[PDB]
Amino acid sequence: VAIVTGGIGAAIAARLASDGFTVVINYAAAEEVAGKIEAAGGKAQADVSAAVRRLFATAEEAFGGVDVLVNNAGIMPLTTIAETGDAVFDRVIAVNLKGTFNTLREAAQRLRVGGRIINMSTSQVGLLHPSYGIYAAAKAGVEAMTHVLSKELRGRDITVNAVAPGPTRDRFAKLAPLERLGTPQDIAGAVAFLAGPDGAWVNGQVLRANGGII
Amino acid sequence: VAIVTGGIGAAIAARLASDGFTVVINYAAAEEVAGKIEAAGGKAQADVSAAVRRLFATAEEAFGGVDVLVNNAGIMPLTTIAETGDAVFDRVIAVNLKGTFNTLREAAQRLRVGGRIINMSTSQVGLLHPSYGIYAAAKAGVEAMTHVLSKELRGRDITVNAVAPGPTRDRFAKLAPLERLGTPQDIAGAVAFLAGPDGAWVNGQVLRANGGII
Amino acid sequence: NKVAIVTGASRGIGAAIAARLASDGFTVVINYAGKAAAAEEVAGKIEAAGGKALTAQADVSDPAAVRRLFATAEEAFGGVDVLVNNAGIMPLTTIAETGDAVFDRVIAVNLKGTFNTLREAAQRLRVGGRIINMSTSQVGLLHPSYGIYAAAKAGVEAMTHVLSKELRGRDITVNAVAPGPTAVRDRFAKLAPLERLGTPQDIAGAVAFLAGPDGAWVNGQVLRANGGII
Amino acid sequence: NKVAIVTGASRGIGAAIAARLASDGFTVVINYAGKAAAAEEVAGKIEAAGGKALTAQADVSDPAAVRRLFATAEEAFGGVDVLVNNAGIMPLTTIAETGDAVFDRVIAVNLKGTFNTLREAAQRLRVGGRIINMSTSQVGLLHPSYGIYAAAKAGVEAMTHVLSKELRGRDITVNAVAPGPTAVRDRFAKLAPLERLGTPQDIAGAVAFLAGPDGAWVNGQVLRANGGII
Repeated sequence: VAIVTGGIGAAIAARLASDGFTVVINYAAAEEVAGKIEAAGGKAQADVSAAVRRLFATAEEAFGGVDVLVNNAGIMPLTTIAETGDAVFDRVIAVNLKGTFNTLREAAQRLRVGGRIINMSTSQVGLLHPSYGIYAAAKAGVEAMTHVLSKELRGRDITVNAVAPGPTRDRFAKLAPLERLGTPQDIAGAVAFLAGPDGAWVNGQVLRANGGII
Repeated sequence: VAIVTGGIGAAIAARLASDGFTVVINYAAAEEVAGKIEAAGGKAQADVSAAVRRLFATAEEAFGGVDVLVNNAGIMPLTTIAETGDAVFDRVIAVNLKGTFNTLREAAQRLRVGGRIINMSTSQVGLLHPSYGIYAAAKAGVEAMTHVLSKELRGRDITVNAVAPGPTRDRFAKLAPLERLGTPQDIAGAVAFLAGPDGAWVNGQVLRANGGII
Repeated sequence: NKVAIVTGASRGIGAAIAARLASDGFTVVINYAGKAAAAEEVAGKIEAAGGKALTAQADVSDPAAVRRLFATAEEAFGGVDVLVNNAGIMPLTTIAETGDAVFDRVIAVNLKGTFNTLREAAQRLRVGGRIINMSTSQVGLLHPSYGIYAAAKAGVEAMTHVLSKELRGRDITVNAVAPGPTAVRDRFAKLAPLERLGTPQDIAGAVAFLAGPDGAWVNGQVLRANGGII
Repeated sequence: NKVAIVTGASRGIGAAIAARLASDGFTVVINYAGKAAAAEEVAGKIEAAGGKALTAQADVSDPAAVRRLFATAEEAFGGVDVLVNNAGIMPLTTIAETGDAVFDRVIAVNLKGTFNTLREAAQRLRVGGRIINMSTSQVGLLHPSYGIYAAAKAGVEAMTHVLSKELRGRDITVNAVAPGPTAVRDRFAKLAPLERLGTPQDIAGAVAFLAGPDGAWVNGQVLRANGGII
């Protein structure tokens, strides 16, 4: 069983579904994704920024515990530092930073052994372009928490890893040395790997999925 | 002229004073530091988490603008992720993350050309030990903002750089390959370098000052 | 139809990468440098399980030897799709105690050897190709006595990034897998948070994935398969 | 009383590091590898300004040549306190277009040469010593054609970190300075946020500081002096 907060988020839920995960989709479309997942032979609102507890109980109710979580839930306004309102700011923090922290806090306590946790960052943390400051600053915090979390979860056979996709007219396709555009499927594949059996030994890492932009 | 938010913070103010900076010390002892600075031939409360504006006007008042800022102001409780209250959390964020952001927001607008900005991180961002999660997560955000800020300040001949000291009984002295303990003077020296003429070309960097622990 | 060269593939991690690539369906060229026995064992096993493999002796620090390897594989099976640089050596010496032969050796095998295959691959690898370099987690850990090994492997990582950009326009990815230690014992078993010893197959996992369909978008990357240690 | 060896110190950055160290008060050994003229110029200038310098030819890829250098300096002035590894070369080739001589050369000079002085320094550097390796910002940038240069320099960075730990107990720091490009022109002048071209003296600044009193606590570090470019 896998909870999936937060396109990319859809792809992820679907893929895990295909893989064999009962996916507790999470919004704050959702039906749509759930319908396809069931139509396809596969098998909950909450603002990640309290609710987070109900969300976990929700599923331990239905399926009897959680084995995987994927913190896709995030928002990305784009302001320079000089022109960033306290409102723009605390929101970006609340959603991305606190949200993750919140679910990580719960996952910290609930998750079954053999588990997998996979946060969603951004190759902008590395690229640190103008106006991605706040966004990058926020996701940066997530990366650090991914690292610390993984050692903090010692002895409970759980892994914590992040995934920083890149962008996902044509010049943006030619940005990657691969000279095409990232698909939400590309990222889902990455996530699928960590949550898969081939990702069992990868732990406390930031996997950039960007087709070679950095 | 240099503003210095936030031991280490004292050392910094003093050193810049010695160097020749009118230092607008900032608390939320301060006199003490100011007295010594004047006693020594050298020459403002605000919670960095609005106040930040008064603080800048305060000095543009007295001395007619600001040339340097040093975001030492920070707090460091130490909780694992599982055991971290919403109160512990948002505070660590507010002080470290928002505080810096706040002063950076102001510095973004005010600072004279030829300026220097120097945020205070922590080699724990790299070491990511248990319970430094939130602290590291917070300072991480600062590092990213340091990077983005520096490119965002293009054309205004200002530099943005951070400084991540390490710790500053005897086993902690023997932690560094140098086998002694960090002094608040050590860190001040680093900061002094960036704000000095020898730091004019260093820009958008995280200088770890830890005696070789990482 | 798909063909992979695996360098240093006679034992442990390399053997496991070879077995897994074969299992994925790659015809696997098992490259070794010394006695051929172990490598034959790996080939046999791949065969007994319904895969295709060929063994090929060649010392990777040797530019000509390396060219033969690629040619032998194109001869036999019509081209190369995947390259895996596992060959390496890891004598441990502090910098102060490193003799010239030791320094030169670590460099030749680890850096020049991988460079040799990298250069060849850039010329011959089929479009849609995947290249996985083996690094080490010591590039981050950086413990005493690992300085020469890590310097070489750090160089490999740099080449990994730059090559992926140089290969623009050919749909070839280039990544590396940085393994931690694989197979006081409890202490080393519990070294990682997962508190178990990592395995040849764990690493074969990340490789299989980078070469796989679930990796297509990953390149220019160092992927550490160490189990949470750094 | 304090003595610094500066390697590759006849021009540009190396000259500026030499002049500055002299100005700080170090007796500076100006190490060059080719014709001695420029290096003599640097020595003269240091002299005319009230400093002490000595020039010393030696090719750093040569372990023996390197040992002579350190011995010449201990002979003359009684020991070594500071080592600065500026010698290097930077031919640009894509990996696919790198000949063996080019590869081997970049490695010998940049990696082996710096290793040679590193090994020597570990044996002879006086306590309280400072060692600064010159890297490059390309270790991060990693542009096409810079793959061999960056691999070598990445290796230097790895050695920098590991050596600082290996030198535990002797109060010797080890760091590196990674310069960006120093001296379409407006485009390159405006390459950095500061939007001016960086200078030999800018780099001499970060070096002077790492060797200085305001650096004592810094080690195991790569310090990029590129002007905000990465």
